[PDB]
Amino acid sequence: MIQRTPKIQVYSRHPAENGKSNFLNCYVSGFHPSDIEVDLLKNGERIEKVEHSDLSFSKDWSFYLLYYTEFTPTEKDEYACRVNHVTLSQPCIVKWDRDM
Amino acid sequence: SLLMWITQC
Amino acid sequence: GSHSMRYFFTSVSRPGRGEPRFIAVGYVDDTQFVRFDSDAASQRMEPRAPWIEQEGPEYWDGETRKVKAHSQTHRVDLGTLRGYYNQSEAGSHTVQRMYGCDVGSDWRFLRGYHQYAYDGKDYIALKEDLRSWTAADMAAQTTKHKWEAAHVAEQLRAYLEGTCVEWLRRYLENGKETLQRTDAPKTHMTHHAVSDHEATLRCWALSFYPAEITLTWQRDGEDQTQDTELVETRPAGDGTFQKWAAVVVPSGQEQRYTCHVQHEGLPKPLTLRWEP
Amino acid sequence: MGVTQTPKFQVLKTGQSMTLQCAQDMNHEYMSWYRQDPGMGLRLIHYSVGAGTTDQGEVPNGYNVSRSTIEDFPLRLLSAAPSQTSVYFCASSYLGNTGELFFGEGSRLTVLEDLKNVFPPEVAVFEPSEAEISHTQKATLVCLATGFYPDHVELSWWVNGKEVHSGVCTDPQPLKEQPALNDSRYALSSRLRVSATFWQDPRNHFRCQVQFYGLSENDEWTQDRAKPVTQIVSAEAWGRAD
Amino acid sequence: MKQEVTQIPAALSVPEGENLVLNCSFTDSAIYNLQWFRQDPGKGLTSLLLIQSSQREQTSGRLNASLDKSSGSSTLYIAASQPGDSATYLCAVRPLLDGTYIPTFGRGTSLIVHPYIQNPDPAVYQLRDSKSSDKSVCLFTDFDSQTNVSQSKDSDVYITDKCVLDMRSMDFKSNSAVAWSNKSDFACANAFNNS
Repeated sequence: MIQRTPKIQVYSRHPAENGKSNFLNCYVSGFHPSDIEVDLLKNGERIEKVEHSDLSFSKDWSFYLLYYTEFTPTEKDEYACRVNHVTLSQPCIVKWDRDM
Repeated sequence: SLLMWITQC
Repeated sequence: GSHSMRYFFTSVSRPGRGEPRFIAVGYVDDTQFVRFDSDAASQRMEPRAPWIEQEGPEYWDGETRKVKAHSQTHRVDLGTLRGYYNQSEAGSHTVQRMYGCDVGSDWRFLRGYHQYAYDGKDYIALKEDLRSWTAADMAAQTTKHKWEAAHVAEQLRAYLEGTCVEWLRRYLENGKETLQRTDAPKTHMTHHAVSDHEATLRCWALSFYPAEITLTWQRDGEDQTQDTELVETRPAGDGTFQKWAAVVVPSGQEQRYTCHVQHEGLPKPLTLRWEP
Repeated sequence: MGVTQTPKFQVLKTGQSMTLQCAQDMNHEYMSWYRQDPGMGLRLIHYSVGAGTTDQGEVPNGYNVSRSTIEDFPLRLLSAAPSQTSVYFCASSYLGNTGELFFGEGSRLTVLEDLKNVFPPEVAVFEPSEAEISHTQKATLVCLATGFYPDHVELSWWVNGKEVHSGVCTDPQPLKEQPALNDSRYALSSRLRVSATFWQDPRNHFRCQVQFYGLSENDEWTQDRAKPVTQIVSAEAWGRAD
Repeated sequence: MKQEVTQIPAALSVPEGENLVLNCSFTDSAIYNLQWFRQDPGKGLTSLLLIQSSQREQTSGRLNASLDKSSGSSTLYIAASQPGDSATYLCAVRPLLDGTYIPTFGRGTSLIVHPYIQNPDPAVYQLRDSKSSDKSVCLFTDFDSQTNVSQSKDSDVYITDKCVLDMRSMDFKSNSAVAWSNKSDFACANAFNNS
């Protein structure tokens, strides 16, 4: 009826420091309807134990969710967030950059 | 604390 | 200074895949304090903030029964709206409702809210001053008439200007160690030589609370917005928030740019500048 | 748009499990069950605010309820006991709007230790006295239903094949024939008054019927008398120009 | 505290044609609604009026109620009472804040509206069984509403309570009581007699 594609941001809870434990986040927002598939990847392969926040929404009725998981960043390991939705005709991958 | 009574639309 | 309490409800139909899914969450300012998920195994309204745990078994039994009554109603509305719009039985649809209240710095009432939406679009809402309704179309007018015959508007005000406000204060005092706190942002600036003539400055703000913050740039004391990028405020996962503004400057002229951070925790606004 | 309860009357032996049904087609989130003893207040057994949840009221012991759909709210007696003899009312409502409570017709349950104490009524009609007729020019007929047990009766008057209400007053409560005996059989009376002219017309047909609710189809019975099942026992009198 | 509904007077006897006032009070003003019902012996409950916390009065024919939520009391008014109004009147309230939704009923007010017997002609008659006489009944009728039918004083004698019949087609209503027995001596002349 009225559908809106999600906005995505991948990042860490604390400033990234190689060899130190941290949490990898993927914040999806501005979408409708609420059915959404979100995964965290490490060198292409998806991570098993990923948790998320309780479904809530914004003033314009669009939804928002936070997916997160424990990780140890390094100089060569690549981390990304894969998202799928009714609006997306192709799954959207977004890579993690330590200064974003 | 939630509202108690809600009327159907 | 300035607070609010809000409840957000989301019901989604799943024809064929059983009964409709119902999710409810409660917030005070930018902190979530309650949860309820119709598919979860507990079947209880659950605590999501520490301060709310001091409430006894009366509160938890009452909030659980009130949230289960709420789901059943929204579940009927899904079938009722499908009928008003003459929609198919097999399609998935969404019903949403938000209600709550605002209070000023002195904890006195300012504004109240009670809005409803179907498939992410405004269906019917109580006006700004709480004394009248606003219906989007003919189906909403049908709802509007049932509501005014059932004297709904008068029930809501009584709750929004009273009960909603009385509890908001109760929550602010009992959880004052984490609700009335003000975490100033931890700030720094990064640099990236993008290419032969370009350079990128990135101004940060991490670990701040509440989420309200302004990040702006200035070139020679004038608001510089050209070649800049400001991201949406995002949650860190620990009750705090993050945000960043970045600007692309000509190589060698980066000290002419400055980042300004305004937040409630900062007595005086911070002015960051690139110092190698 | 209404609340429907079944069965209206029921006899059970001590130890029997019974289910009472209650349906409603108004999309009421709230549904509940009460029990009320003769001349006493209503007491809540269990209740529910929507499909998938239930709660205990004032007297939940011995009863069980389910709420798998919004339309139905059954009540179960796990093992019937003499103390459970009462009148059971189902009541639903919206949990919004006016919040008006809607009561069903009621279900009358009597739990017995021995089903050999169940008796249907004997019915008799007594004709108007000529002394009444000569003094008032009116005529009162009297119906008398006696020896019934338990008190599951509905009495009515049928003048010329069609039910009447005007000129009729039935006792609100039957009286025990043996007050100090438990399981004592009952008696009930009723009066139908008409003008002397109407009674003195031989074409008129007066009939008093007593619908009785006794034993169900499957209950045991090998006594020397007929099985006291749910039946209509009536008596009749015609107008007479003597 | 906990909700507690109270209705006074507990019982009420009056002659037809009078304007009645029934009371219902409650200790907890935080209510969503208040509702009045009617209930006759061996029958269900019929709803009369429903008054929400926003509104303060409702009407339905000769009946009208008023809600004074703030004071914790409601008054039911019955205009020109009739014998057809004889019944038990119940009032109930639903909670606004406790989150239980459980209604709270009062003990009820027992009402009996007596008919005006303009031309009393008290007498006791004897009726014979239409099937086979020798079996009889005694009928005490046409007495005024200020007369009290004493209940039985012998284990083999059965005296019913009074009931009011109404011959609508000829605007006439009368009181009556019935008596029967299987005793050898028994006779309708000495059936009632109060003593």
